Amino acid sequence: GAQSSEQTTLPSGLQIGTGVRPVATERLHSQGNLSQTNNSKDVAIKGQGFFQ
Amino acid sequence: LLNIFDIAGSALAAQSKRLNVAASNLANADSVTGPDGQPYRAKQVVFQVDAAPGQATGGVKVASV
Repeated sequence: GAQSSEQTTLPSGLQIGTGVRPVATERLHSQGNLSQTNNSKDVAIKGQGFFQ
Repeated sequence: LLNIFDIAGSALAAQSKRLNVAASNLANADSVTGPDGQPYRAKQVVFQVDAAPGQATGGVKVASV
C-alpha cells in the first residue's frame, strides 16, 4: 500500500516465492599442482590450453 | 419475543460474541501491527445483567466490548 509517512507503518504487501532450482555448475579453471611421474611421454601444462 | 425466549436468546448472542472475541484473540496473537500501525490490543467482552427495569434479573447483555 501507500506509506503516508504520517505514522511509522509497516510496508506490508505479500509475496511468497518458491523454489531453489540449480542454475549452474561452474568449472573452477585454476592451474593445478604438478606431480612428477618420470615418464617420458607424459606432459603437463603451465597456463591455459587444452590438448585436442 | 417471548420472555424466556428473550432471556435464552440474549444468552446465545452474548456467548457467541464472547466466542468471536476469543477467536479473534487466539488468531491475532503474534500480530506485529494493526492497519494504521499500532499494537493489536487483546479484546474482551463485558457481560451485564439485562432488563434494567424490573426483577433485577433476566437475560445477559454484552454491551461495550
